[PDB]
Amino acid sequence: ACGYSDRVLQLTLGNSTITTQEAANSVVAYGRWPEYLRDSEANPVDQPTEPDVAACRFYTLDTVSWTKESRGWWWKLPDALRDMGLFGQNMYYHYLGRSGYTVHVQCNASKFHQGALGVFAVPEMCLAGDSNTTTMHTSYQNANPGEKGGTFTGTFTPDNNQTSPARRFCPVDYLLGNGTLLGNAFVFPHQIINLRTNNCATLVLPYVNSLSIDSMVKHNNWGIAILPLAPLNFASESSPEIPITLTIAPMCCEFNGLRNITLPRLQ
Amino acid sequence: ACGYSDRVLQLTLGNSTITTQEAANSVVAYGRWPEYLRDSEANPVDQPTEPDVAACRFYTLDTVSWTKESRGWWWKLPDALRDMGLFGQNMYYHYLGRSGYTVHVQCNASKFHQGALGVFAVPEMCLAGDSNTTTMHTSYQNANPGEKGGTFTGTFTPDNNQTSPARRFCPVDYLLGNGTLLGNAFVFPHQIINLRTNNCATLVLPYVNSLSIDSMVKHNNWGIAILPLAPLNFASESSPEIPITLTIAPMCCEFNGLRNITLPRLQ
Amino acid sequence: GAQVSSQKVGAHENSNRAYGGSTINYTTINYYRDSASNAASKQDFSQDPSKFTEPIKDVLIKTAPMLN
Amino acid sequence: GAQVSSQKVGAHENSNRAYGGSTINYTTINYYRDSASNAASKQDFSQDPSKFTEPIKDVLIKTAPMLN
Amino acid sequence: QVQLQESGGGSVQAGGSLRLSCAASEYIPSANCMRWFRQAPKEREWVASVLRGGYTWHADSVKGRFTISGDNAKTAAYLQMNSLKPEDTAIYYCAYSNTCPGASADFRSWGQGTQVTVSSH
Amino acid sequence: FCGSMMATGKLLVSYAPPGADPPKKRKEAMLGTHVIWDIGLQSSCTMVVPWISNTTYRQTIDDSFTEGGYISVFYQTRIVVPLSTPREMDILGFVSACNDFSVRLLRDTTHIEQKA
Amino acid sequence: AATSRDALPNTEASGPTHSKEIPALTAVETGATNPLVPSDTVQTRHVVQHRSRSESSIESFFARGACVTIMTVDNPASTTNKDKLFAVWKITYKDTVQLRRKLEFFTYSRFDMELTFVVTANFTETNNGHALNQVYQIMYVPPGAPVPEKWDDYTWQTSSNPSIFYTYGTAPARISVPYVGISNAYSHFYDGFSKVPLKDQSAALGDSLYGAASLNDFGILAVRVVNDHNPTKVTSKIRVYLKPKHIRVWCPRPPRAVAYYGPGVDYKDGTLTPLSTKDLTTY
Amino acid sequence: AATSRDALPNTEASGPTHSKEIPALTAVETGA
Repeated sequence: ACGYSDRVLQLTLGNSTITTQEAANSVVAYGRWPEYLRDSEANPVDQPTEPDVAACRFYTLDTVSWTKESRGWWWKLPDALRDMGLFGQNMYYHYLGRSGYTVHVQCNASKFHQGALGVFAVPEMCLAGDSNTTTMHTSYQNANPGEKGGTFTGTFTPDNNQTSPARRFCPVDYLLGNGTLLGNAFVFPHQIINLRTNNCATLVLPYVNSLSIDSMVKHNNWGIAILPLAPLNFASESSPEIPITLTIAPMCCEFNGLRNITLPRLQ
Repeated sequence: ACGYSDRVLQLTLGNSTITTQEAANSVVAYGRWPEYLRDSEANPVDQPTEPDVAACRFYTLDTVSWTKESRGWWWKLPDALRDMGLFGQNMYYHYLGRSGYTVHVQCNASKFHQGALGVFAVPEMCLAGDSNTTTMHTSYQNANPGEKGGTFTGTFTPDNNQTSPARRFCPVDYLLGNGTLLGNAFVFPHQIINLRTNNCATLVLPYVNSLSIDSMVKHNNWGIAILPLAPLNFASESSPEIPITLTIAPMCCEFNGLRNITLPRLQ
Repeated sequence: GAQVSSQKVGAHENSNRAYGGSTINYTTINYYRDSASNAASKQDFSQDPSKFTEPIKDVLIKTAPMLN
Repeated sequence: GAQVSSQKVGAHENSNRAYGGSTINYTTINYYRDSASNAASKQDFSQDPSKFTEPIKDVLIKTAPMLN
Repeated sequence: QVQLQESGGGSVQAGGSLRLSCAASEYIPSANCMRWFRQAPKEREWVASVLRGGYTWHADSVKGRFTISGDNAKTAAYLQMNSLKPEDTAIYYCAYSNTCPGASADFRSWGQGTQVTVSSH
Repeated sequence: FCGSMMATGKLLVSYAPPGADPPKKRKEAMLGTHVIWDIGLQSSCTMVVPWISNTTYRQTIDDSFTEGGYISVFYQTRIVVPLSTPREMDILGFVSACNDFSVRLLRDTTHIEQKA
Repeated sequence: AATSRDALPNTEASGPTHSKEIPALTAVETGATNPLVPSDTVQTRHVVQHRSRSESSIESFFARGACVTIMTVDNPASTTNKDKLFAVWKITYKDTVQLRRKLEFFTYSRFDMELTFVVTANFTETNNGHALNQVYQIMYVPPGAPVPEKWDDYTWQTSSNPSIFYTYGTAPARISVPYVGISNAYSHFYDGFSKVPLKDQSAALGDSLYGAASLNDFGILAVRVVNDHNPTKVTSKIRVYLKPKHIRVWCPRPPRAVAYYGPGVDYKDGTLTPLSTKDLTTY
Repeated sequence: AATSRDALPNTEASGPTHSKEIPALTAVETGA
């Protein structure tokens, strides 16, 4: 009638707005919209801090580049947003924190390009390390890359330097980086950015954890994995490139146990 | 009956509590308790950020030392709290901000000491400069000392270096540092810490300005001036010393116009 | 305090005056104070797979075009 | 002479037509004449710690000054 | 196959100190209990046993002087030998186990060992 | 406070939930949960450490995952005495649970042993 | 109201069609699975459906008990020098593969746990000696309590630790344990660390293992032969079987596809090829 | 009537305060 469509959407949070003309609807992970902590489920006793619009807004992370050889990318939440405005601050000043998210992955091309990206939101996305001599040894620094995120790889290369181990992840793509077959990842809340169809993925994620509230600096609730299901191709070009951009907005975030600021060792 | 007293008080804000056994009641400046901005008086249209317990709590500034030669001290609000936890952060991230305060000045001695401090809260406490060659020339840096505050002086000393002027305040005590006689300061909301009677001053200050909300980084609403009405004396000692400590809590603070963080030139 | 429940009868004996037909029930009595000690009832519920199968915001109507 | 009591259910099985929900009870029957032979009921009472925490003669009102 | 490598042995005078180390060639996804053994004549002797962390057992001879640690990540163990005695002189070995806090000379393989010679005066 | 009647002072008792640098200066301590205690007729002061934790229960051993935070005491002003008064004195601390405190999973203690 | 043992939906008879309704066409980009039934793409008859999913409910899926560890004992010659005859095992399911994999289809769970212990024994060196029936002590030492040092020290008195005295040759021992997690559910996976390394601290001090937390620290089971030393050596094994009862699970995940390697999600080189060879155009 | 297995008292929401009521101050001498 008025022409409303699943393809055209507008998302507004805080002082930010995102529009899209080629969407493929949107996903509300596990059918649960983000929410604040209910009294019946509460844990810490002190009055929580709820930043609202100060933190509940869209933050755009650094843009990456998709080419024929890209294997995939990954990020951790709330890790990726650790340095984002008031959200970052509120995160570091408190011992406890909980937050939901609206993740919007953006990537446009042309009616002449082709390819498909699988955008997956994985609860507790533990990734495999790089050593065949030590397990669970990836260091805090390497486990938390922040906004730049990390990348998947097509081949497992064990770290052989036992003098000074690299202590990093070595996530193999087809293994979703955690020893499970990629073809199954679809069990996790997800969307696919197929160039001929849409130019964006929207995933609304509720706070998911075994506790009501937890330490944000120590533990990442969700993990965002983007892998090319179908490789990039353009015209008859050997080296096409198209950018991929992430914009994430925390939702219904609350924090408890205020103290002095946590100053982590990030390098 | 139960023994409740004007002398014994307990103040609780956020996650902080202050107790006192020798108070002299407390002052609510101009009889107005701090409050949030009413819709009928509102100005900026965007949803404001209200940190609540994250910022509305007691912060203790650096302690100063009172001796026989102390002339007085001064601080600016919100300037003094510019680097205090989430209050400081919320302040720098927004273009606009408003806040009330509970200022609690602390200073104990003994039944054998003597002296009296006038604690004054002055709206728009503009202080006089140090030049007889230029007016209104005190620089931003010197005008805003932060938590350390500044000091009054007993003698006006004009800055004679016209090459590189000091560009600072030269606040003369009896002139309240602004060309008015000290003896009149009592027109401003105040309390007196007289050693024989009490060991603290409590002033609850509402947000006072010609506008509903204003830039906190540019303009200080209130000024706290502490001057020794009666000088310090102990036993028959020539050099007695007692510390004075300030603890200030923002109240009903709200902020509008979020952006990237303001990084001021403070030196 | 006995709990009598019905069984879902698979293979039926040639009986309808004892077995097979007239609803076969079974008895259960809990002997311990702690619930952890109880046996599993197996009398469980199912749910619509939608939370995993159709996690989209705007409802899916199969006969219509997915993208409109 | 059976004693039927309720259990405090911690982990609930996906059941509300047998387990989990509709109050789970447990049965107890004493077999011996001597009370000493009985098992412990565990259905115990609590009390206000005051006899140890506030053994003062004149009642304590927390908001008021202790010494007046 | 599976390989354990001893290191850190040497010759010291009485009252001295040493630190023996035993690492596995590659990681072992089963062996979590490590042990130390020694010998001089024709009979083996159990020194100390250490599971993942931080339960550590010792023997009635080496206790208080010897201490075993080992990483809870890397399949390796360490032996800190203090207040060494001329009686401690022997070839020290390393052997992985399963879930065996106890000790008995009953291990399948045997690496090579490391000689510890304690001088008197 | 166990000093003389003539001694005065203000102290700051603080509790900082874990996860950051342990407070070593008043500046930091001041940011967490705290009570500024004024010494007077009412000789004692109580600071409530509110149950602020990730897990529903904490371990009864030293454990990082279930760490509890830090308690510290600092001088708000200072202790001031007149002449002819002891310049040094002692304070005594006490600990107790609140009405919302509970424990679970009975186990044997390490606080007692019988050798042989 | 739909119970696990209820019959699945019947197939409704459907005839030919020619319309704008397009069940067959979809768009997987949305992240939704097309909810089709046979009648949407072919002509179907009416079928009264009798099958049920009673055997695939979560409860029924984990209805089997499973091995977790093999604890062992040992007697030497005489004492000679040794008197440390007792086994201590750190309670963790992550020691085997079978139960572990089944517990990985999900991210979180809650369950009462039933443990059954099968104990077997045997002789070593051929001898004419005869041992008398043994009694074993299986002692649960929760995290914190003092761990046995000698086979005959104070710790074995067990004034507060639950313990099971099993007589050899009787029905295997069994006990139940409530959901004992410190969280609202047990976390099969934990994407994080126990310690935040701080900048004003040494790297060593702020270090911890990725994916490890006390969320899963349940303590240990210490087992010993109660009977005193016998002249003839007897070796004993206690197999522990765990059956998760009254279980609930959250967040589905893809099952482990390559061989397990440690208590983490890590993988070893050379075990990364789960699929075999098969041509695209061969049935 | 309070049984061992009853839930402990709930935490009531409480806001800022500025009064003569002094819960924090006490005197352990009383033995309470």
